[PDB]
Amino acid sequence: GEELFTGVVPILVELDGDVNGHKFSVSGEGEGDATYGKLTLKFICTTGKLPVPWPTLVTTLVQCFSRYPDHMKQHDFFKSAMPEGYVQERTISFKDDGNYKTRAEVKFEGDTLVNRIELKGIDFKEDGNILGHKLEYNFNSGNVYITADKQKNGIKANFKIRHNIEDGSVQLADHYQQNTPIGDGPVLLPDNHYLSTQSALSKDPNEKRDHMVLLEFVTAAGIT
Ligand SMILES: [Cu+2]
Ligand SMILES: [Mg+2]
Repeated sequence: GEELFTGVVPILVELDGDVNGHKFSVSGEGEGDATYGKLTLKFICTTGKLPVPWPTLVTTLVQCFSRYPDHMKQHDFFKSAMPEGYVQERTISFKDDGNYKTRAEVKFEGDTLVNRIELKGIDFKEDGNILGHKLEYNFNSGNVYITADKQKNGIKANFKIRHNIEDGSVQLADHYQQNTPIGDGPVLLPDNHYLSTQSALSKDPNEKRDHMVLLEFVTAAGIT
C-alpha cells in the first residue's frame, strides 16, 4: 500500500486502442512521486500517427500517485490496493460524438508501477472534433469526485473534462469510472472526496515520433 509510494517510483504505461476501426498502441515511461502528487511521463504512439488527439487520452494514460494529505490517508483506495493492484474501467462520452470504453490493470511489476490499458472507441463522427483533430494541445484543471462502492469493494468516480476546440469552443468528455481491487487483501473504502489536478502538455523537440510529454500534479481534497 502507501509504503510503496514514499519515494520516486518508475512508471510504465501500455495502451492498445481501436477507435472506429483505427487501431493504435501507445507506450509511456516515466516516474511518480506521490509525496508531491507528481507525475512526469512521455508517451509515444508506437504504431505511427495517433488517430485521436493526445489530450483525449490523458485521463486514460495512475491515481495511486495522488498526494493524499495525512489527515485523509484513510481514504486512499488506490495505494491500499497495491501491490496486487486494481482494475480501472471508464466510459468517456464525448458530447455530440462517440465514446471510449477503457479497461486498465494497474499493479506493480517488480519495483515498476504498470498501467496496462485496452481502449475501444465507437460511434465517432469522421470529421468531428476527435477524429478530425480539432482539439488544442493542452489540458485543463478539474476535479475527480470519488465515492465508495461498497458493493464491489471499490470506488466510483465521475467528472467532466472540457477539451478546448481550436475555434474557441469546448468539447465535453463526461467520465464515468469504476475501480476494483485485483487482490484479496483488504482495501480502504473512502468517504466522498475529490482529486484536483494540474496538467502541462509539451513536446520533445528531439522526438520525431508522434508523442506527448505530460506533467501532472494531483492532490486529494474535500475533507478538512
Ligand atoms: Cu492524468
Ligand atoms: Mg482557444
